[PDB]
Amino acid sequence: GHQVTREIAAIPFNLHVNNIPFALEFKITGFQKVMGETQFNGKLADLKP
Amino acid sequence: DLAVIGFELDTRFTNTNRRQRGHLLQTRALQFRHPIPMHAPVTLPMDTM
Repeated sequence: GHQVTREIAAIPFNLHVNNIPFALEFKITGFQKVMGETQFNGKLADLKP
Repeated sequence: DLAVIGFELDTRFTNTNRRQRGHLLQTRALQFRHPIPMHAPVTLPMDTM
């Protein structure tokens, strides 16, 4: 009510629709713990009496 | 206690959005009426004969 501005506005008009009630969901974590560190000899080193 | 404590600026806006319109001008006109009165007469009498 007290200022004039030119407003150029873009109004989206679309819809996302799913068809197939099928999915498999995996939570994959820990890449660095396997490729960065030891897995085989590191474990054998723990067995020293 | 020698120190600068405060300041004032001459900052002003840029009314590109024309928020402030300042003073307003309008055209006006006045009317004065001067009616002319009648004034007392001057007469001279003379006889009719």
